[PDB]
Amino acid sequence: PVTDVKHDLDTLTLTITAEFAAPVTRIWQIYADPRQLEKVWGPPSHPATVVDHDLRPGGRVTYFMTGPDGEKYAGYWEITAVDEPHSFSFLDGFADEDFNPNTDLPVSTNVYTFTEHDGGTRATYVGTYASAEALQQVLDMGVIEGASSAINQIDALLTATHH
Repeated sequence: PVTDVKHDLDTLTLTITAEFAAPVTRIWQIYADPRQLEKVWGPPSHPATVVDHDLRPGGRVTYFMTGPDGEKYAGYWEITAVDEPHSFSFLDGFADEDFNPNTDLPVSTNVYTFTEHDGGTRATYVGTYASAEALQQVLDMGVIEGASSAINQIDALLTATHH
């Protein structure tokens, strides 16, 4: 589950921390396998699609998601670094259905880090923004709700027992 959310005003960062009851190698595969990434991003009420996916430096991930209110939006990752299974880094942008930038927002820079924590995994997702205004606008779009949902979906995948 989610264990911390921090908006650092001094660094223009939004950091979400999670703890998962599975090994780092397992969590890595959530992001490395586009069908698993699509799964955790798309619970029944908020469908997602991972369109293109190439988790290697210079690669791209392109996706559709359903926002809190039901609005479809699109986004893309430009992968800048990959260090399996501990970390990957990328630039993220918002886009239209064709994956063309469709807002006045610059990209954010992102580093995901997965480390061993009690035989399980601590995941730290750090997003760095161009300005306070940009970050505020993304917060208002519901970024934290979406990130929390994905984290909870990952939790659900890690156990064979259901509710």
